Amino acid sequence: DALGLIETKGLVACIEAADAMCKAANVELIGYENVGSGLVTAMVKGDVGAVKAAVDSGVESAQRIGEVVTSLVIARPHNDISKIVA
Amino acid sequence: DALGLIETKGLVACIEAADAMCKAANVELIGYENVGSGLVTAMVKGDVGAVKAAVDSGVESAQRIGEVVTSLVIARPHNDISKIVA
Amino acid sequence: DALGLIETKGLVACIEAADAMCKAANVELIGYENVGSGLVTAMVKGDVGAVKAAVDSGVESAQRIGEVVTSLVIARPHNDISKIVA
Amino acid sequence: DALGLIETKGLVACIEAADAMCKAANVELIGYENVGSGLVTAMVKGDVGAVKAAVDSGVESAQRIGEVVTSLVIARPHNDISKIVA
Amino acid sequence: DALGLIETKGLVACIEAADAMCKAANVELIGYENVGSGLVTAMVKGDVGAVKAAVDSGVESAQRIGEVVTSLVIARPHNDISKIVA
Amino acid sequence: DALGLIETKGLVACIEAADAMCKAANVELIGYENVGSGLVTAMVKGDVGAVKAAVDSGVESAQRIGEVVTSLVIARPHNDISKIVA
Repeated sequence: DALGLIETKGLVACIEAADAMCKAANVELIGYENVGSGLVTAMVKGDVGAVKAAVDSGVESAQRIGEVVTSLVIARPHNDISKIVA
Repeated sequence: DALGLIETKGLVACIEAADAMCKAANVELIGYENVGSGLVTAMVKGDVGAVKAAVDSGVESAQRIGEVVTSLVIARPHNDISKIVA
Repeated sequence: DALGLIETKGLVACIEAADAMCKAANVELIGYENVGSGLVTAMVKGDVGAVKAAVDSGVESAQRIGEVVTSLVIARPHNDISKIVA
Repeated sequence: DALGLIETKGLVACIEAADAMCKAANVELIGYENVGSGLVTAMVKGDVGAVKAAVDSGVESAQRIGEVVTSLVIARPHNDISKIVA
Repeated sequence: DALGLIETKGLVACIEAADAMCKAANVELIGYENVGSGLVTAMVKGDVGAVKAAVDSGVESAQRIGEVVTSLVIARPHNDISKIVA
Repeated sequence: DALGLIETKGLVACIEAADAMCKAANVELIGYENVGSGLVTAMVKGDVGAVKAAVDSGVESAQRIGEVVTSLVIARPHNDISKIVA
């Protein structure tokens, strides 16, 4: 299924992204990951409409308190991707 | 129960955030976490009034000596969140 | 076989690079790797034409949403290299 | 017992902080910790007067050769804190 | 035997350094190592003429695509060094 | 015995520091350590005159090719220190 990602400067603004994502639509939180430099990513999985909706709300609410760096929906990640994230 | 987060540049200013949080109201300290770039987060759990009060005081005193980057209260984190933090 | 690499600032823009690479031609995703400072690299392996094509498309689409820092095709990495990456 | 912390840019200036702290008064060195971005913290434990004295001297001498970012004395850390550091 | 080192911003430009080093003369690739901040180092071992030649070529080609930060040849590293790198 | 430290931006300039230290006087290389942000430290142990001499030469030669951030000789580190480094 689809993949929603919000990447932030700082963990707290990511936790908010994550929280607001899971509340806003039927997505399961996969995890987070940071790549140094303050960059932290929250990743969720769901149907594409559900994921699209989480990321919209995730970004709205994380931006409210912090910096959203990038957000993305991949409606059907190559299988190779889906292996690597989960 | 609710979740209080204070993210700082540097560990020392975080340790102060944490200390002042636990003193200021009935919250238990979950842990800290850094995501590189000097960004360190202190996280506590309690009732929402108790958590709201810790963060107010946590931020007051960490700022006294260092840089508070983000603070947040989530009164009821999606269950998925509560799994990830603890 | 050949080696395609796209290095980005931030994980999300890398995940897109990776996704678009594997879709665009017959390459298998080896992995990713970050070296701090927000720098994350996606690496794939395939025939040189297939790899060249992934990287072209990987870069097109990662840039769409984020910053592509370096991209490279090594058509035949020294064997020592191929040992290190995989 | 009390807690003394000196956070520096760079390890060497921290090692000096630490050395000068333990020489200057009756404190035991707990450890150090870095949170990326060059930020390294030296932490000691002792009575509040002993700890206050180490940090004064720790800071004097680390600054001599490097950058002291934060210093702090917590005379009685919440028990939760004392669990986290040690 | 001697030691050749090329340090880069970013992994990809390092992988090129490495590849071009091993192709250009009779050296075996020891490994790479990053120290955060985007800084990644490729290290090879060989006779001093062979190593000198790799680094010349390693630097030429890594610079072609990325940033070479430092390069070095140590014709006979103190034994202590040779222990630490390998 | 005494402690000599040279901290550099980048590993390569550190390796040179280290090499030139061990050549220049009777010191044993303890190790290196990085604290992110490109900051890498080389640490040696010897008599104070031997250590003083290494660091002088270590710094001369590392600076030749890179950036020496801090250098230090501690002629007799508090015992607590000597425990932590080794």
